[PDB]
Amino acid sequence: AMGCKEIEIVIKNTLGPSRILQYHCRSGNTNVGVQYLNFKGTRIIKFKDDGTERSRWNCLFRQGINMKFFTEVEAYRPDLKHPLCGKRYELSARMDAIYFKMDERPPQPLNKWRS
Repeated sequence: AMGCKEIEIVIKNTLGPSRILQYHCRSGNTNVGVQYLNFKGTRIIKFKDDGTERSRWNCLFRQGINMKFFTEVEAYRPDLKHPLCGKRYELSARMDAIYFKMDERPPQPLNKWRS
């Protein structure tokens, strides 16, 4: 990993009708915002290898209300030991839980939203 790729993190969201969660994903000397979405598919937030071990990026799921629809997902792992570039982190806020895997195949439930 020398040239590498801007790593884009997928915040997936899908319980079904009226799934809405507002993910605040910012860290690592870089700002994005705090957006909600409807149950559609993917919501992709993108960064480059600047938000490394410095403070990486974390997406926190909340809603315009009390904490209610809440959870706390790590968009990126601050491990420079493992190669990124061709890597993608998918956390999905789905019917069951919040998923957490940087894979090529479907991820695993490792976080959980609320409501």
